[PDB]
This record gives sequence, C-alpha cells and structure tokens, in this order.
Amino acid sequence: SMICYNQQSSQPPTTKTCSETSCYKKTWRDHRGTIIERGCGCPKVKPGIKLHCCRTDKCNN
Amino acid sequence: GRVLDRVCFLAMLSLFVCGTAGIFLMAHYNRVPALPFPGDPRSYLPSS
Amino acid sequence: LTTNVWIEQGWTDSRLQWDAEDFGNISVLRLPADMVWLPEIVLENNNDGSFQISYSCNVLIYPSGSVYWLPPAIFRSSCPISVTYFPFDWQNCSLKFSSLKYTTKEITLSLKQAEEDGRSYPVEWIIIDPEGFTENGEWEIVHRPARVNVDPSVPLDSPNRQDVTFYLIIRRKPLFYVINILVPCVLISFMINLVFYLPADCGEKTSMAISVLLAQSVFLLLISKRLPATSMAIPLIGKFLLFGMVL
Amino acid sequence: DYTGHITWTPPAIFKSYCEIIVTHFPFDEQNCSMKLGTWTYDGSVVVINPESDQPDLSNFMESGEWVIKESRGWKHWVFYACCPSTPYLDITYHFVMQRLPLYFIVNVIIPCLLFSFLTGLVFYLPTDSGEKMTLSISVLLSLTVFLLVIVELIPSTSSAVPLIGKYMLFTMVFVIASIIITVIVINTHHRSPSTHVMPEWVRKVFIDTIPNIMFFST
Amino acid sequence: RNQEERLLGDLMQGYNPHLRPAEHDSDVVNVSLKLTLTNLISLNEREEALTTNVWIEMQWCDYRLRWDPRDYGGLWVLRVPSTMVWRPDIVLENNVDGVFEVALYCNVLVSPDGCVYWLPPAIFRSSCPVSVTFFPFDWQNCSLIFQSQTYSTNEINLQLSQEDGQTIEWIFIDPEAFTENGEWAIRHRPAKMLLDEAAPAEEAGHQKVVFYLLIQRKPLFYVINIIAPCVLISSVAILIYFLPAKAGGQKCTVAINVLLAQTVFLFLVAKKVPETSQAVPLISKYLTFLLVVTILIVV
Amino acid sequence: GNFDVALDINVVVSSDGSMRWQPPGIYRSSCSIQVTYFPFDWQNCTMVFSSYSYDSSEVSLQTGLSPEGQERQEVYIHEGTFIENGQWEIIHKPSRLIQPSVDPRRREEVTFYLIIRRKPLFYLVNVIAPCILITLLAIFVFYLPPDAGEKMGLSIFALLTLTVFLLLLADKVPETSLSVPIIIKYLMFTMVLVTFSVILSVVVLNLHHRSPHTHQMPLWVRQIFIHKLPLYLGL
Ligand SMILES: *[C@@H]1O[C@H](CO)[C@@H](O[C@@H]2O[C@H](CO)[C@@H](O)[C@H](O)[C@H]2NC(C)=O)[C@H](O)[C@H]1NC(C)=O
Ligand SMILES: *[C@@H]1O[C@H](CO)[C@@H](O)[C@H](O)[C@H]1NC(C)=O
Repeated sequence: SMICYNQQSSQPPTTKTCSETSCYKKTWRDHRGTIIERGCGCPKVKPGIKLHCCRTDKCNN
Repeated sequence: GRVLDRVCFLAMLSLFVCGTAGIFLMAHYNRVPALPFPGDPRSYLPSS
Repeated sequence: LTTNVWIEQGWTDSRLQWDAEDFGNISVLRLPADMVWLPEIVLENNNDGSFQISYSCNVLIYPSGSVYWLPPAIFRSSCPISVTYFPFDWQNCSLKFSSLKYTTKEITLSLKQAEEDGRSYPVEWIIIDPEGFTENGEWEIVHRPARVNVDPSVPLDSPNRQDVTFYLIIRRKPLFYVINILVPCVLISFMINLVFYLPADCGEKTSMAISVLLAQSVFLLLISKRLPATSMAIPLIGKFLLFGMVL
Repeated sequence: DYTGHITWTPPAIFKSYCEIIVTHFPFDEQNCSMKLGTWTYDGSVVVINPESDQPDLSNFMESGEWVIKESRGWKHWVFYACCPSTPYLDITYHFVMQRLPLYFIVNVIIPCLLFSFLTGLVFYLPTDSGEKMTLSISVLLSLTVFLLVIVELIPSTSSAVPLIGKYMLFTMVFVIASIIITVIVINTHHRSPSTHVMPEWVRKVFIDTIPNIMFFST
Repeated sequence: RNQEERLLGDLMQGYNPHLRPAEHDSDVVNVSLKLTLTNLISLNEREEALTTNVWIEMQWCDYRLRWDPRDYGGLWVLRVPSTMVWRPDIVLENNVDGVFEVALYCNVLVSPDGCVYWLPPAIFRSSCPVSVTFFPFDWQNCSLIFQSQTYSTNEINLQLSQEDGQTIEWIFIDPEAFTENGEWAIRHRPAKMLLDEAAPAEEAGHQKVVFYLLIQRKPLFYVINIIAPCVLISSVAILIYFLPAKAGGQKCTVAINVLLAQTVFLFLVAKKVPETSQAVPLISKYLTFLLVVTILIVV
Repeated sequence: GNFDVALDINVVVSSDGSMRWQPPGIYRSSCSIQVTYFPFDWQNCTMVFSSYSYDSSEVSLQTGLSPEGQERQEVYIHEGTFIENGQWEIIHKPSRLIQPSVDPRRREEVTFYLIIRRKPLFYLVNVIAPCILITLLAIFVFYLPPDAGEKMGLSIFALLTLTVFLLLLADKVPETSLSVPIIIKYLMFTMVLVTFSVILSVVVLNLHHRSPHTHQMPLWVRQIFIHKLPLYLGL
C-alpha cells in the first residue's frame, strides 16, 4: 500500500491510499491560472507540464 | 543494341537517383529556424 | 440564375406632398425607406429564400406626392434547364415580382410608363444600359420582354394573383465546349474507322478500339459533372457519346 | 411557473473539436466530447448541475454512418492555486461512436482485392505469349486510376496512416514487386545461348534439384 | 441581487459607453492584451487563410466604474454585459473574410477598483501568405495583427499582458487541453508590440500587437498517397533496359504506360497544389522531373 | 438548424377574430435515404411542423383545409405554376396529424409526407449502358484467337474503363453504410466478371503456349477435351 495526497491546487489537504509505489504531483498553467493535480502512479505527462514523481508516503506536498 | 542499352541504363539510373536525392534532401533540410526572429537571441517561451 | 438587378418602383403617396413655395422652393426630398409606406415588392421566383432587395436605399419624394425608389438587388432564382441541345442550347429564365403583403385589392402592379416626344409608352422590356453593360462570359441575351400577368385560377384574395415578370431568353456561347470537349471527342471517335486499315499481324486493332472506348469514357467523366441529372431529355453531346460508344 | 421556475430548451448546431484517430479507419472508434460551462460566472455565483448521468437520446435520429455505443456526462470542479475558495464548474458530455464500414468495404477494399488477385496471375502467363507486361502494367494503370477514387472517398489526414492507406500501399508494392520479378523472368527466358553461358549453379538449382511435380520433362 | 442591482444602478447613472474613460486630460487608457489559442482549425492554402479559435483577454481600467465594497454589502465583483461598458475597439486587422470582431460578446467582470476584465471568444480567418517553394515539406509564418479601429496612441496604450513579474510575449496554449491540428505543428508562438516611431500619433491604427504562428506541415499524407507511389511507378520505367529489344519485349508499352500513370498523378496533385506564382512547388518540380525522365526513357 | 419562415409578411385579421397567416418558407428537412435501389429508388421524405413551446393543453393542431375543404389530408400543389423537379416525381403527398403518446405522469405535430420517385434516365445513359457494352466486350475476348496476342489488352482495358466509370459514380452515390446501392452491386458484379474473363483468358493462353517437349498430356485431358467435349461444343 501507499498513502498519497490527492487534493487539487491549494485546497485543504486530503489523502488517499493506493497500490502503486509512487505518488505524483502534476502542475500546469491554463488560461485562468495554475492547476496542481495530486495522485498516485506516475502518469505520462504531455509536454509543457511539470511532474514530480516521488516514492515516499505523503510526498506530493 | 544490347551494349547501347547497358550503357544508357547506368546513365538513366544515375540521373534518376541524383534528381531524387536532390529533391529529397532539399525537402529534408527545410526545417523551421531554431529561433522565431532572425538576429534576435530570445526564444519567447514561458520560463519555468 | 444569379442576377444583379435595380428595380424601379413608383407610386403616389398623397400624404407626402407639399407646395414648394412654403418651403423655399424645395422640389425634391430624400428620405430613408424605413420612414415611408412601401408596397414591399419581392422576387417570388427566388430559390434561396432571399425574397427581398439587397440595399434599402433612400426614397425620393416630390411636391406632387410621387415616390420614386430604386433599390438594387442580387437575386438567385430558379431557372429550369433544358439540356436537349447542349452545348448549343438556349434557356428561358424569369424574374417574377409581386407583393406577398398586399393583394390586388390593396395594390395594382403595372409597368413603368416612359415618354418620347410627349407621347407615353409602357416600358415592356428589361432596361440595359448599352454603354456600361458587360456581356456574360458564356450567355448572350436574345430577348428581354416584360409582362403584367393576372391569372384567374387563384382566388382574388391571394397575393399571387398579380405579378410582373421580366424574362431573359439567353443563348449559350458554345466556344469553350466546342474547343475543349466536342472537337477532341469527335476526332477521337472518328479514329475508330482506322482499325479497318490496320493489318492483322502488325496492327493491334482491338487495343486501338478499346482505347478509343476508354477515351470516350473519360469524356463521359468530364461531361457528367457539368449538367444536372434530369430526365426531360438526353444531352446532344450525351447522345453523340452514347452513339459513338455503341459504334 | 408561478414559483419562479424557468425551463428553457433552445436548439443548437454544435461544431465541437474532437481528436480523431484514423489508425483503424474504416473500423475506427471515436470518443468525442462537448464541454459546457458558464463563461463569465464561476461556481460560487452560478452552480450548474447535470440533469442526468446520460445525454438524452430518446429523440435521436439514427445515423447511417455511426453507432453510438456509450454516452455519459461528467461534472468537473476545477480549483486554482491563487483562489482556493472559488471553483470553476463544467459539464462534459461524451459519446463513443463506431463507424459503420460497409461503404468503404464495398467501394475501396473489394476493387483493391480484385487488383491484388490479378497481380500474381502474370506468373501463370507464359513468356512466349508476349502479353506478360501488358497484363502487369495495365493492372498498375487500373490501380493508378483507382487511386483517384480512393483519394476522392477517404478523408485526407496526416495524423496517422489509416488501415486503408496501408492496404493501398501494400497492393501497390505488391504490383511493383510483381513487375520487377516478371522483368527478371522475361530476361531469364530470352537469354541467348551464345552470349550468356549457363552457370552450373543455375542448372543445379533449377534443373537438377527439382523434385516438384514431374509433369515436366527435365 | 439587491446589492448587485444597487451597484449596477449606481454605476450606470450618467455612464456613456461610447466615451473613452479619462479623468484628466491627456490621459491614455492602458489596455493589456493576451491571446489564447484553443485549436488551429485549418490553413487553406488556395485562399491563403488561417482559421483559428482564440480567446482574447483584454484588461483595462475605467475610473467611472469604481466603487467601495463596504457600501454594497462586501460585493467584490460584478458581471456586466459588454455592450453597456466602454470597450477598446480591438480588431484583427489582417482578416481575409471581413470579420473584424469577436464571435461572442460575453460579460465583462468589473472590480471595485474599476478595472475591467473581458474574455470574449473569437473565430478568426486571417491572411497568411503561403510560401510554396518546399510544399508539401513547407513551414509557414502566419500573423494575427490586433489594433484599435478608432482610437490612436494618444488615447489608448495597447500593450502585452503582464502576469506575476513577467510579460506574456507569446500565444498562450493550454498544455492539458490543446488538441494538435492534424496537419500543422506549432513550433514557435511569439508575440510583439510594434509602434513605428515616425508614425502620426493622432492616427488610429499604428500601435499593433502582433501574434506570430510558425507552423510546420506534417507531410505524411502526401508521402503515403502521392510521393511514394509516384516514385515507385516512375522507377518501373527503369526496368525496360532489361527487356529484350524485339517483338514481345514490350519496352515502349511499359514506358508509355508509366507515362500515362504519371499523367493520372498529375491530375491527382492538380487538385491539391496552391495556385500562386512566385515559386514552383517542390512536388511540381519533382513531378515535372519524373515526366521528363520517362520521356527520355521512351526516347 | 433553421426553424423559422423565410419572410415576415402580413396576417389577415377578420372582424370576428379569424387569423390567417400564409408566410413563405425555404426548408432543408432531414430525409433518411434508403440507398438499396438507388438510382431506381423512391424516398419517403417528411416535414414535421409543430409549436416549439406551447403544449397540447395550450395549442391544439389540426390539418389545414384547402379551398376544396372537405377535411383535406394533402399538400396542395397548384398545377399551373408548379414546374416538376427534373429528377423527382411526386407520387403521394399526404398530410396527417400525429398525436403524442399518453404521459404516465414528444408534442402534437402536423406532418407532411412526400413520397417521391427518382427518374433514372441520366444513370441509364451514363452508367448502365456503357457497363452493358463493356460486359459484351468482355464476352468476346474468348472468341479472340490466342495467336493474335490481344486478349490481356482487351480484358484489362475493359477493367480500366470500368474503373473510370467507378470514378464517375464516386461523386453521385450516397455515402451511408446501412445498405449497398443496386447500381454499385451491378458495378462490382461487372468488375468481377471482367476479372474472371482475365483469369480464364490467362488459363487459355497458358494451355495454348504449353511447351510440347516439356509438358506431356494427361490422358484424361486427351479423353475429355479432344474426344468428348468437342462434339458437345460443336467443334
Ligand atoms: C501604463 O503602461 C505603461 C507602460 O506601457 C506604464 O509605464 C511604466 O510603468 C512602470 C511600472 O509602474 C514605471 O516604473 C515606469 O516609469 C512607467 N513608464 C512610463 C512611460 O511612465 C504606466 O505606468 C501604465 N499606467 C498605469 C496607470 O498603470
Ligand atoms: C420661388 O420662386 C418663385 C418664382 O416665381 C418666387 O416667386 C418665390 O419668391 C421663390 N421663393 C419661395 C420661397 O417661394
């Protein structure tokens, strides 16, 4: 198991549990502002997107 | 006629290959410039 | 049929009259068309839904109460095509003008009355300025009549009872089709007689004949895109191509 | 309604951008979406809710080219780093469509199959007939003229090579290989006895090690 | 809504939307401009028209729309129809179809400091002169020129938008939401603000904001469907040198039928090449070369 | 997407309150095409008119009575000024009042139907007759001697002409996939016929040019094709 953060942007922190060995933080800017997506796994990000994949509990934030 | 054919085969094959290679390499080397504006060193992308 | 036509409408409005001596001898006034009553003449013959004139210009009013209005318009109307003698065909198109807002009881349509040497005559034709007119690239104009038609079949309270129709009888100039399609087609088709002179040992007869057939098929491919697929008649070039392919 | 309830059901023609995958065309499957949201209102002043999880398909006219396998509508909340209190809402309705391939099967694949079958038949034509390359080059001509039909019929996209494009290129390469090998066969057939001496390896391979049907006379 | 309606009524008292906001004389209304491209719809080469879907972000400030939130129950934002406020009449100057203006006139967002935010979407068909020399392996430099239709540089100062400390000198593209065009890839996307120093200051359209799109064509369709089949069919003609030079060898049949196939290919490409005349396209040059080679083979 | 009438005109209002409005309209309406028998097909096209907003409890629809009256159920066509479409003949033109199903807890409409038959002369001249001629030529390749050396040319150029006619037809046929038009079935049948003519011509040319010193005769071939079958085939 692995305990990973999953909240959006600067929301109150919330947490989930999954089976993958890595948590991911995904940052990208849209026309309104900056979006941060947190979860588990290491997704294949399209270019122009910052990705932080880390392999320790509660490492997204 | 046979020896004339053998000479002109090589001649025409050389012509065909040379023209094909010239056209294809002019296609291959037509790339977008590395910078949007010539003479300007900036790249005009959002820094990260 | 697509036309650029300036429609001239004249009518007396007894409310829009004045004596020129009480207004500084003013003898003409230009007003927006949205300020006055209009008969609302439209092209009933349109096939694209554009009933109305294009540019709603000013009306000219005069002390007598007469109202003159010359709106220009671009009109797309339905002209049925007779393909029987193509490309040596002539077509009969019409522009049918009437009011869908008013009936024969409300307005009465008539042709313009012009004057020569103090004698009046109805203008029974489409006006074309001879100096400024540029002929169409493929269509020559042969007749330009104009009529007022009142049919008794429809009821009297129908706005379609009265109309003014301007007709264009136009002949195609066949030069493009003669040069580019017809002459090559005929000359290739008449080469089918040459296989009778070809010997049977060195002259490949069937290859030549089937190649003439192939060229005829290519000419059918060319023709098929340029005419409607109607069933009133077979085109004349189509008749020749079918005859040549059978031969 | 007298309670202030408003129902408003306007129509629209929606022209929506959708990523089209042409890889498996004409057996391709598309997933195309419609993202709808309040343009100038965020989620704190206007809340949009889906009426149901599914788009309403009760009045859907059946299509002659596409079958909708599944459809759904998802509401999305978007929060930004600068403003942690104001959400931005949208509802995305998506439809998964499958192309009906009969038109392209009949009008493209079948003539390509017919031209492909006639490609190898030049190898049953004897060389003494003098009609081998007539057959081969004229099949090539038929393929080249049918290229016009295919280009007129298929969409012209450069995102990926479709299956029809791959089959067309395979058929063309098949014909060209048949032409090359037929030229080799015709050259072998017309080899003069005097100018071209027979190699021993050729005689060994093609005349001596021939355990194939003996209907032939070595 | 009572506070919102109160604020709107107090704000719209004596407000003329057709008069430029200036509190003192010789004031220049600063207008910041940003362009987001959501999808490159197409580039029609025969009309030389780039069709694009854009969202234009315009920010200016109007002293007449100022208010204090504490006087209106803490109201900190107001959505107003864009027709009721004064607008900088920003238009795409280089349009090819006659559409100068935005597609939808949405609401503006007025803030208590009087600063107005407007994000209208637009469909734009802009003029792109196509350089045809290397077609279909070409790249194009399309332009989107935005300027005020009516106001001059002494009236509005049209500049590029500033985010936190950095000027946005590029077309903005959403990394997540962008679907790439099926025939064009965007390599560079800069933005510039041009003001000719010797231009008349009283004339309207001299300060321009120009967004450039340098786009490379993906030539895979032409490679698959035109170029490679033509290369193969032309290379068939080289094989006639191995056929015998007698009756039944069929040299002339093969060569001339290859030429017939090349003429069919001329018809195929005739419906796809641009019709300008500064340069001969690369594909046209190659097809002419292949034709001439087949002619020489027949000779 | 166009719902409205073409032109804004007057409404005739009688003193008793009767309201007569006869607007013009140009309407592009959805017609699901049955492609199976194209271009010898007939189509059942439909025009559904209804109140967009008001329901049956507010606006009740009925079929428009003509000047004939007598509870008409027909589209009216004035026979003098109506020029028939050159491609289509109107067989039936009825009108009906469709009522919706009963709600346990669609709106009422007036529907005008046009059953129209295509007039196929163009396709008979341009597609069918050349196909018949090409098939007739494909028959006669078997009467060509093998020694003339012109079988492959004739057969494949017939196939090439068929491909040209496929190019001709590609611009005209419907693009749906619920069925195959009968004209496309005929075209593919003719293409398969010409392909089989090519195949059998290749077999005949193979038999004619079999090397005598290499290929020996199976005795069953000699029994059938030299002794038995010739007196059945009149050779
Ligand atoms: C309007 O825009 C101009 C720039 O185009 C601003 O000018 C500069 O602003 C910086 C930062 O405030 C100052 O340090 C410079 O001194 C300014 N230069 C000039 C030309 O004065 C200007 O401040 C903007 N005006 C408003 C009201 O925001
Ligand atoms: C107009 O012209 C007439 C000519 O007789 C003249 O008497 C009159 O004074 C002029 N002015 C006005 C205002 O009528």
